[PDB]
Amino acid sequence: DLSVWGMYQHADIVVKCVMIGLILASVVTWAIFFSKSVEFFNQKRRLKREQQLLAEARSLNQANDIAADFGSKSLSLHLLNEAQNELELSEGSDDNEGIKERTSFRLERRVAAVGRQMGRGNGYLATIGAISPFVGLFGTVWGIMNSFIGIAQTQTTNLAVVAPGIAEALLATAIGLVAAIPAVVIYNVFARQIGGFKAMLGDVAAQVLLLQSRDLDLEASAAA
Amino acid sequence: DLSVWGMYQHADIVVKCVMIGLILASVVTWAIFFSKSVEFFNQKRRLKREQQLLAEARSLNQANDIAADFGSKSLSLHLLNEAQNELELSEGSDDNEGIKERTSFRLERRVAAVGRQMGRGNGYLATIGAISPFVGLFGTVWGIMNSFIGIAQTQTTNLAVVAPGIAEALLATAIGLVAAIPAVVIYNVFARQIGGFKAMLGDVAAQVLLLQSRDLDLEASAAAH
Amino acid sequence: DLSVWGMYQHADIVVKCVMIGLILASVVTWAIFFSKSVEFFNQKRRLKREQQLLAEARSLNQANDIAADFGSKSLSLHLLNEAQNELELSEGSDDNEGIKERTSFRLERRVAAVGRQMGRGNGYLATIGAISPFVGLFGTVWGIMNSFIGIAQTQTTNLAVVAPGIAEALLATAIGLVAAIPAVVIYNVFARQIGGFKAMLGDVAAQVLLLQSRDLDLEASAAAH
Amino acid sequence: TDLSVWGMYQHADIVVKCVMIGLILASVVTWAIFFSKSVEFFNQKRRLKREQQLLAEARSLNQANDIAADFGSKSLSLHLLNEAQNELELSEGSDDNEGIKERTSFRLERRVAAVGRQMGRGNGYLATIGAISPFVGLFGTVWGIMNSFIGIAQTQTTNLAVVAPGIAEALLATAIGLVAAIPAVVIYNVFARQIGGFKAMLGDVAAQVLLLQSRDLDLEASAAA
Amino acid sequence: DLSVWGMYQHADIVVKCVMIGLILASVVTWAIFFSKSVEFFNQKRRLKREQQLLAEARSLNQANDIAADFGSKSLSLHLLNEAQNELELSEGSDDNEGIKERTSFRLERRVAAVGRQMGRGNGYLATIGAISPFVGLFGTVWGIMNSFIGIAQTQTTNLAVVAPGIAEALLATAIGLVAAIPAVVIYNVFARQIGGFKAMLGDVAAQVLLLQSRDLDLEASAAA
Amino acid sequence: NGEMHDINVTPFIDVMLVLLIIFMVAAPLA
Amino acid sequence: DNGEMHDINVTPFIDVMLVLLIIFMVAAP
Amino acid sequence: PWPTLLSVCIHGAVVAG
Repeated sequence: DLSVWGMYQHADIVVKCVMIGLILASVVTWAIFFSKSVEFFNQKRRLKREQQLLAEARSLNQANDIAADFGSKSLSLHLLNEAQNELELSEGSDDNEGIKERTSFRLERRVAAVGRQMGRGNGYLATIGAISPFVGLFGTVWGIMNSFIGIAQTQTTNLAVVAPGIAEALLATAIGLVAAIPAVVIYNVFARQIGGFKAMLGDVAAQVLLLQSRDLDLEASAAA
Repeated sequence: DLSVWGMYQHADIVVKCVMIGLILASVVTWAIFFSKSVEFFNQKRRLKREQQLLAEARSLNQANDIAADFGSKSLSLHLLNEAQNELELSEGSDDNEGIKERTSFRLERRVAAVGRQMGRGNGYLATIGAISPFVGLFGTVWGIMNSFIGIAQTQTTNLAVVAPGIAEALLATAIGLVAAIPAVVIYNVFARQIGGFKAMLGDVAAQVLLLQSRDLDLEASAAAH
Repeated sequence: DLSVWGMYQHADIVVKCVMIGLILASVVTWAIFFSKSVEFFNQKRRLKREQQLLAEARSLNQANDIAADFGSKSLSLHLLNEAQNELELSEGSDDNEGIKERTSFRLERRVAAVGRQMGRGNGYLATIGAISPFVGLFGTVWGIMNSFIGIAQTQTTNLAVVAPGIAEALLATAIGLVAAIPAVVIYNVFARQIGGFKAMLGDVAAQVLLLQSRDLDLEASAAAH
Repeated sequence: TDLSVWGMYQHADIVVKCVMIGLILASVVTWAIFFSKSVEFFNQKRRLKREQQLLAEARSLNQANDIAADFGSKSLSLHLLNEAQNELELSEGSDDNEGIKERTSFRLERRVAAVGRQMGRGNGYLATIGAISPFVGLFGTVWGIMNSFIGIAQTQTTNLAVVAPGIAEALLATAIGLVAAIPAVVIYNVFARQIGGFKAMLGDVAAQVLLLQSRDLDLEASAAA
Repeated sequence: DLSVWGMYQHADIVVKCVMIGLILASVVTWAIFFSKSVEFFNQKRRLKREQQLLAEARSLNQANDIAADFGSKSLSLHLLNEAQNELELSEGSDDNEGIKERTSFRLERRVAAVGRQMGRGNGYLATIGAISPFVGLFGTVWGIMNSFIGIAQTQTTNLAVVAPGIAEALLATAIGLVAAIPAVVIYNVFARQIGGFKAMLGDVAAQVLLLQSRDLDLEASAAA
Repeated sequence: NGEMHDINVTPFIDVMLVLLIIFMVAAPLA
Repeated sequence: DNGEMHDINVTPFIDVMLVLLIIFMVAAP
Repeated sequence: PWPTLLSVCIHGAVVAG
C-alpha cells in the first residue's frame, strides 16, 4: 500500500492540494527556464556577432552601411537608428553638444528598456523561490496537526499510528524544496545573465556614441 | 472532539490574541491588494494611452496642444505643463543650457515623487510577509509552554491528554504561514508593477525633456542664423 | 507550583544570561523607538510647515524673507543660509556656473549629512532584528544539550528528567522571538520614515537650487541688456 | 549487518545516492574553480602591481608610452595606455580637446568595467554552491528521514537497531552538504576580497592615464594659445 | 564527569578538533575587534579635530597654513597635498575647469582608497561569521554519525549510552554559534563605522574642493 | 525591484524546533 | 558594496533536529 | 509551445510513480 504514490493518495485534501500546487509551480519554473535559456542564447549569440561586425567601423554613416545587412529585429540596428533619428530631427541645429546629450540620453534609456524586456517572466521565478518553502511547511504543519487531532479522537498512545502521518507531512516539505531550489538557482542564473547581456549591449551603445562624437567634432572642426 | 474551532475556542487568551492578530494581518494584506490593484491598473492603462498619443509629437508646443484634453488627474499633462512653467518663469533669460538643467532637475524630482506616492502601501506588505511566520511561532511556543505547565502541574502520562493542547499550538503556526504566503506574492506583484510603471513614467518624462531640449536648440539656431 | 517564573528560577546560568541579555536588548529597542518616534514626528511636522510656507517663493531674496521667521534649529533656514553664504563668499567672481556648482555641492553634502545624522539609532535595531533569533537559538541548543545531560546522568527515559531542558529551550525561543519581532518591525517603520524624510528634505534643497539658479540668470540678463 | 561510511552509501536509497553524487560534483567543481582562478589571479595582480608602481613615475602620456612599450601585449596597463592613445590618433582633425577628454574617459570606463566583468567568470558557481548546497543536503536528509518513518510504519516495530543505518544515511547526506558548502563560502569570500583589490588597482591605472592625458592636452593648448 | 570540560575531554578527535578550530576563530575575532576599534577611535578623534580647525579657512593658502603643523600621517594634510600637487603639476594651464576636474577626480580616488584601505580585516570577520555556524554543525553531525555507527555495530539498544555522545555532539553547535554571533555583530558595526568615517572624510575632501574652486575662479575673475 | 527572491531560513529552523520539542515532550510520556 | 557573503546561515541544523526527532520517536515511548 | 510541452514531459516521466 504505502508507496510514495500511495502516501499522496491517502493524505488529507489540504496537503494534497499543496502537493499539486508545488508540482504545477515546478512545471512553470522549468517551462520558463527552457523558454528563456534558448532566447538568451540566441540574443547573446547574435549580439556578440553584430559587435564583431561593428568593431571595423570608422564613422556613423559607415556603421549604418554595415548594419543595413542586419535583420530588422537586431538590437544594434535599433540603437543605430535611435542615433540616426536624433541627427535627422536636429537638422537645423548649429549646437552639436545638444545632439550629443540628447543621443546619450535616448540610447541609455533604450539599453535600460531592452534590459528590462529580458526580465518579463522573472516575477514567477522570484515568487516560486520565495513561497515554495512556506507552502511546503504549511503542508507539513497541517499534516502533523491533523495526525494529533487523530490521536486526540482515537485516544491511542502508540506512535506507530503517527508514523504514516509524519511521512505524509515530511513529503510536503520534500516537494516544497524540490519546487524551491530550481527556482532560486535559475533566478540567480538569469539575474547574472541579464546583467552580462545589458553590459554587452551597453558596450555596443558606447561604440555608437563614440562614432557619433568623433564624426560631429571632425565635421564642426573641418567647417573652420 | 473537533479539529478546528473546537481547539480554537478552548485555546488560551494569548494564543487567541495571536490568532486574531494574524487574521487582522491577513485582512489588511488583502485590502491593500484590492485597494491598490484597481488604482495601479487605472494608472497603468491611462498613462499607457497618453504615451501612445504623445509619441507622435514633434515639438513641446504641439505636445501641449494634444495633452490639453487629458483630465486634471493626468500624470503626463502634469509633466507637460511643468516643463512649460519652467520656461515661462525663465522667460527673461537667454541661457538655454540653464533652462535645460532646471527642467531636467525639476522633472526628475516629480518622477521620484510619483514613484514614492505609488509605493505607499508596500511597508505593510513587506513587514507582514517577514514577521508573520515568527508571530505564529511565538503563539505556538507559548501554547506549548501552557501545555507543558499543564502536564507539570498534573503530572499526566496519557499521550491523548496532551494531543489537543499540542494541536491548538500548531494551528497558530499554520495561521502564521497562511498570513505570510499572500503577503509575499502580493508584495512581489506590486514590486514588479512599480518597476514597470516608474520606468514607463520615466520614458514620458524623458520625452518631455527631449522635446524641450531639441526645441530650444532649434529656436537658438533660427534666431542666430 | 511549577510556574513560568519557577521555570526561569530552575534554568541554567547560561540560559539566564541569554534571557537577561535579550530582555536588555528588548527594553533598549523600545527606549530608542519612543525617543526617535517623537523626534521624527517633531522634525517632519515642522519641515512640512516650512515647505508649505517656502513654496510661495519666486526669488531667493523672497525665500530668505519667508524663512527669516523660522527658528534657529530649522533645517530649511539652515539650507537657505548655505546658499546665501556661498554667494556672499563669492562676490568677487562673475563665473555664475561656478557659484551654481559650488552651491549645489554644499547643499547635496548638507542633505546627506542631515539624513546620515537622523539615522543614528538604526544600526542597533538592524543588529537586534538579525541577531536575536540566533541568540535565542543558542539558548535552545543549550537547553536541548542539558536535556541529554539529564538522561545521561540518570539512565532513565521519563518526561520529568528531560523537563528542565524542554523548559530552557522554550524560554530561550520565546524571549528570542520577543526580542526579534519588535526590532524588525521598528527597523522597517524607521527605514520607511527616513526614506520619506530624506527625500522630502531633498525636495526642499532642490527648491533652493532652483531659486538661486533663476536669480543668477535674471541678474545676468539684466546686466547684458 | 555491520556498516561503514562507504557501506551506507552502497546501502543508500536512489534519491540519497543521487543527492550525494550531486554534492560531490559540486565539491570537485568548486576546487577546480579555485585552482583555475588562483593561479591566473595571483599572476595578474602580481603583474599589475609592478606596472602601477613603474608608471607612477610618469609626467606626460608620451613618457608613460615610452615606459610601457615593452610590458607585453597581455599587460592591462599597456592595453589601457595604447587604447587611450588610440583616441588621439582617431581624433587628429579635432581642434576641440574636451571631446577627446570625454571620449577617452568613456572608453577607459568601459574597458575597466569589461576587464572586471571578465575576472568575475567563476563567481556564479561559487555563490550558487555556497548558498544552495545546504538546502540540497536538507532535501536529501528529509527524504532519508521520511523513508525511516516509512520503515517504522511498514514494520509496526520500534528500535534503534533497525533505524540506526537509516539515520546514518540521512546524516551522511548532510555531512557531504557541509563539506561542499564550507570551501565554497571561503573561496567566494577570498575571491570577492581579491577582486575588489584588483578592481581598485586597475581603476587607479586608468585614472593615472586620464590625468596624464588631460593635463598634457591642457598644457599643449595653453602653449599654443 | 559530564561537565563542559568533561564533554570536551571525552569527545572524538574530529569534534575535539572542531571545538579548537572554533575557539581559535573566537580569539581572532576578538583580536581583530580590539586591534581595529582603537584605530577607528584614533582616526575619528584626529579627523574630527582637523575638520573642526579647517572650518575656519577661507582660502586654500590659509587652509595649508592651518594644516602646516598637522602630523605627517594626517588624512586632511594628505588631501591638501593632493590638491596642491595638481596646481604645481598644472602650472602653465589657463583651463581652470581642467584643474577643478582633475582635482575632483584625484580627491575622490584618494577618499575611496582610504576607506577601502582601512576596511582591511573585514574579510576575516565576514568569513568567520558565515562559516562558523557550519563548521560547528559539521562537528555535531560527525559526532552523531559516530555514535550510531557505534550502536548499529553493537546492538544493545538504549538511549542512555547514546545520550552523552549526542550531548557532546550538540555542544559543537553551541560553540559554533558562540563563534558566529560576535563576528556577525562586529562586521555589521564596522561596516557602519567605515560608512560614517568615509562620509566624514568625504566632507573634508569636499571643503578642499570648495576652497580650491572658489579661490581659483576669484583669482581668474580678478585678473580681468 | 525589491522583489523578495531568496529563502529566509529562520522560520523553518524555528518550526522544526517546534516539531522537535512537541515530540520531545510527547514521546517520553507515551 | 564589496559583494562578499557574511550572513549567519544555520540551515543544516534542521537536519540535526530531524535526527533528534527520530531519536525521541524511536527510543522514548 | 515546446517549453511547456517539454517541461510537462520531463515532469510527467518523473511523476510516473
